[PDB]
Amino acid sequence: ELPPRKVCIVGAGVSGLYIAMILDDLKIPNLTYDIFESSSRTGGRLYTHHFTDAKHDYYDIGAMRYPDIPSMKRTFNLFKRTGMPLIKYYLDGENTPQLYNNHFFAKGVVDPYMVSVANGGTVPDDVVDSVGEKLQQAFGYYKEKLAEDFDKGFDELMLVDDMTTREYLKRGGPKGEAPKYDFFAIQWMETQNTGTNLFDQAFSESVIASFDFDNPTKPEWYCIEGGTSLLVDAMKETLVHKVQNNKRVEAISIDLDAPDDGNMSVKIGGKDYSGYSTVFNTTALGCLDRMDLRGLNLHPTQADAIRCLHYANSTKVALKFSYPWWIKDCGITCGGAASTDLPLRTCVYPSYNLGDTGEAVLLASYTWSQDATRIGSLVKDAPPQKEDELVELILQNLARLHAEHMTYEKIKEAYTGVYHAYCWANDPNVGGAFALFGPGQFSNLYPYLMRPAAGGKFHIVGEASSVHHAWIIGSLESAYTAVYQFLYKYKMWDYLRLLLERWQ
Amino acid sequence: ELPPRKVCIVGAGVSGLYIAMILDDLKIPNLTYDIFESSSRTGGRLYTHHFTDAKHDYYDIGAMRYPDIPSMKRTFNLFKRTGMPLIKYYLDGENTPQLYNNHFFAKGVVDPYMVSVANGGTVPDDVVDSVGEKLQQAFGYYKEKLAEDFDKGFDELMLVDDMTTREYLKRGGPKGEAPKYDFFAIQWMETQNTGTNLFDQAFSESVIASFDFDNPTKPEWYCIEGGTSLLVDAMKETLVHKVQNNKRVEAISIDLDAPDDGNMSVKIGGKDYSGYSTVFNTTALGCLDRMDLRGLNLHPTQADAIRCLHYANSTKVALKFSYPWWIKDCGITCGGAASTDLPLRTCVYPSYNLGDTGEAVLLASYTWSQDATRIGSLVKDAPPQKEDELVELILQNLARLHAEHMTYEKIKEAYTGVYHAYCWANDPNVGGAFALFGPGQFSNLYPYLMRPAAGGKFHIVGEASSVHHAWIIGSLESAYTAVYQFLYKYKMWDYLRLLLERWQ
Ligand SMILES: Cc1cc2nc3c(=O)[nH]c(=O)nc-3n(C[C@H](O)[C@H](O)[C@H](O)COP(=O)(O)OP(=O)(O)OC[C@H]3O[C@@H](n4cnc5c(N)ncnc54)[C@H](O)[C@@H]3O)c2cc1C
Ligand SMILES: Cc1cc2nc3c(=O)[nH]c(=O)nc-3n(C[C@H](O)[C@H](O)[C@H](O)COP(=O)(O)OP(=O)(O)OC[C@H]3O[C@@H](n4cnc5c(N)ncnc54)[C@H](O)[C@@H]3O)c2cc1C
Repeated sequence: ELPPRKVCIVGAGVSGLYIAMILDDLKIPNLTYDIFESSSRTGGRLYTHHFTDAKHDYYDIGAMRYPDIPSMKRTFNLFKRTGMPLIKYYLDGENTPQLYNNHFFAKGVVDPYMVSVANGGTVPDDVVDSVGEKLQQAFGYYKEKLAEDFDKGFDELMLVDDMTTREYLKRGGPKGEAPKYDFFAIQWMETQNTGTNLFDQAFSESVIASFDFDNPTKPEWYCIEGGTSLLVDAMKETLVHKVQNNKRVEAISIDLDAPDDGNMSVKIGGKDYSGYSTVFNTTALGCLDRMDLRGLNLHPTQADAIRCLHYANSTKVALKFSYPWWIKDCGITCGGAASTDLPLRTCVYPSYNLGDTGEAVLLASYTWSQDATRIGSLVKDAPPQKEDELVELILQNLARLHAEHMTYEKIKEAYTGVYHAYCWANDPNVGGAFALFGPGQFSNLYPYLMRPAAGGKFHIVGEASSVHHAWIIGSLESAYTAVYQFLYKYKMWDYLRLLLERWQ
Repeated sequence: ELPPRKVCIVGAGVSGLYIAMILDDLKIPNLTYDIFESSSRTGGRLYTHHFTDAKHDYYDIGAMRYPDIPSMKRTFNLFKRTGMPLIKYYLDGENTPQLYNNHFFAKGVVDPYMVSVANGGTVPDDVVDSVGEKLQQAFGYYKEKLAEDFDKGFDELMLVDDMTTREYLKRGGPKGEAPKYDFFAIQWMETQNTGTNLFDQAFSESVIASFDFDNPTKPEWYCIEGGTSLLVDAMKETLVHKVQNNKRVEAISIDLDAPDDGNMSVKIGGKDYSGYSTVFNTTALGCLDRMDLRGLNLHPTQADAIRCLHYANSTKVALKFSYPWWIKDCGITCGGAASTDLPLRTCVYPSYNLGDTGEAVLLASYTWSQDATRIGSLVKDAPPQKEDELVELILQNLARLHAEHMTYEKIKEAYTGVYHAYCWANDPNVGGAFALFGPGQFSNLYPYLMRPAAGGKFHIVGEASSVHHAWIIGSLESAYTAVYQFLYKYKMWDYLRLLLERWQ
């Protein structure tokens, strides 16, 4: 009795696969879909790089770690539904070094990095050792509201969304009744908390990032043993209609003079694909902006949101060593991460090879923003044919960062000559790592990004289309909400009730 | 009687070549220098790409245009000293289209782009047509102070340097007595004035940019016939000591226990080069941050400036056509530029091929910031080889932007299949296009960047080391100031007096 209908899913990241997974589970009679993926690869920002097929010879280029907090239960539900082999992830480990101003951190010492005014620096003495307390004071009220109810705490956070993190810290909040900090105190707080320049983005983003990385529930963290791409594999195998790779959508349109439900079309390589009742676009917004969307007649501020919503860059560099020297020689036995102001910024010790004593991968450099753009400028699609500036830079920084136990020569001799790096802003299928909004964008541009378009038949889906940026959870919520709206638009009340019964 | 001395110049851009030109002209007895260039190319961000040896078959990847205003007289003096063939450059031309929200601009039309509140958009009615007036009111006081005396106007501008452009517009200046604007008005001003997200950088940078591109003196603009690289060529030939290419410095140091003047050294590819009495680093700050600078004992805030001073990205795309269809079919006969919210953002019509009737180059895309990062994600150093997504995107955008007189088919027909593109953040020898400081950086971090180091023997030189970012003038001022300090440091009063006499 339900008429035949076809929907189009643009992009086969976790968002589009989740839409397909929900539709497949609902089994709506005479409903079909097409998934078009621009890349020859499926998975998007779920991307494990395997150095061999040996058990632990990999690293995750995209998503890799997941906190067990209530706001991410849909992600863990997806893990359980697919049989993902989860293991513990150590956000903090043992003996992980911290190196700033060429000094190592030491507990119970005043200004161990020698950056305070008292030791010839410009960081105020009352700030240099108290970045944790002072940011917890700036973020904590909003963080606990988000712990009660995320949507409600987000709505209250939006009342100060016009401010950057720096502007909030400089002026003492929205009416000056919080502590006010000078430039260098804010500069030190950013250096100790996030990537270079990121306090010049939205205050609300810094709050939510601290909520996810420093949650008040003090959560357990998890990784997928074997790499996150195992999740992509599992979602691929269940698909009723398989992904069509090497199909880049360059135009999306609706024919408003046609009476049928299936009056939407996409253009791929100059050829029309029509007959769609709804199009789900799941790409990053930069890819969407490059399409010809005139046939959708989008609201001008919705088009503005696609162009202007800010993305942060990110770069990862992973090196293979003949043995885990950080474990055996430095005593770094349970993961964690080493932070520094040296160019590599963050060195992540894998949680998934703690028992291995042979070949081991180190995530030697993990950067955001300008740090990632600078490292990324050394990352090529065809690495040079000993002469690699990036390798040499990483080995030198690793030696300085682990100087308490290692030499440059010992680290260099342990290096096998095999490495991989990836800069997400250089990926043509994303154009960045993830949404990280500027001041006022969440409260002003974001609502127009989600506004109904094409008479409720076009949906902009993905991590940037949610309140949970740079996490899998944002992709899943966005995709679920868009399926809701699709079922609502066509008054499929039986299956809408089933969607809420099964997937809410 | 002057003892033998040797100085090191790191980098052979216009900064490094200007230091050598000044030293060559002073002819200081027994003074020599080394200039090391990491690239196999000399010139840095002076970089003309030649599509053949044909006369006008080129475009400038880096610097290309020069306003004849008093604060850039040193640049124009370098042009005359080197006999550069200057021709007029047309910043504004005739019949250049402007395309926003799929509508073309027309003077005297109220809200031609249909973005105002009255027409379904969110841009306030009183802002939509008066962006130039309202930005002139926000920038104008400081622009005229900069026109009287640049350094005095700069010093006064620094008293509001804590604010971003957006923040100045939102709060009505530093005490709320200027007009206050809501998010969408500021958003439209940014869209009409500069690159995506740049109003979230320093207010002082938006003032200085307006001062240079929209100077109160209404100046003549110039370009170098044959491309800017002719300047690099002329500076190279006069060199007493030739540039040593493929010499990447990775460490700079001074041995303070040594009594000699020549107690500084640099490391290149693991090898030591010593004997230097002064080291001029002229690299972009990202390249400086990658070096091992411990042997210099830099002030911690100076190191912070090196790492955190913000750079903007920039991407250029140039296409060759079999005839200048923008001249012949669209009436765009006098250079100028076309602006749009489409991904190409800005289409620059060359001023050096206005009389040609055959093959002609178009600078089809010129972008900054996130616009440039997005276009740059399609720019590969090994071009794809008809499958080129970037080419097709440019052709489609060019057709929509020139739809009043051209079709996609005719533009594609005229395209020869020869194009070149460049994204400066992907260049390992820069890591960006140019300094574009964030809020508070000019007044807080920049003074420590210029602070005396290694007892007055180490200098950080280049466009980022000046009050004139993204211009050749900043590079020359910075190099001149560094030569001054070198002569002062060694008490060479005769030659310091000669520097003032010849080079001020
Ligand atoms: C460096 C990094 C680390 C991360 N770490 C974590 C982590 O630890 N934990 C976590 O939970 N999350 C993490 N994330 C976030 C997570 O990876 C993403 O939020 C999620 O994978 C986004 O999926 P998506 O489907 O929304 O978008 P995408 O993964 O980008 O999928 C969109 C797809 O559309 C395709 N496409 C693009 N253009 C077109 C076109 N024109 N036509 C057709 N298809 C097109 C793309 O190729 C892509 O496959 C990380 C992200 C990054 C960048
Ligand atoms: C897209 C763009 C457009 C521009 N347009 C204009 C314009 O119209 N007008 C204008 O006046 N200005 C313009 N500029 C600015 C102008 O190009 C620059 O200000 C100037 O060229 C910079 O000169 P520099 O010597 O300070 O730096 P650079 O040109 O960067 O010189 C530094 C040199 O150091 C080298 N180097 C780097 N690392 C090392 C190392 N470790 N060891 C040794 N050498 C190293 C680099 O290869 C480079 O040659 C533009 C800039 C850009 C990016």
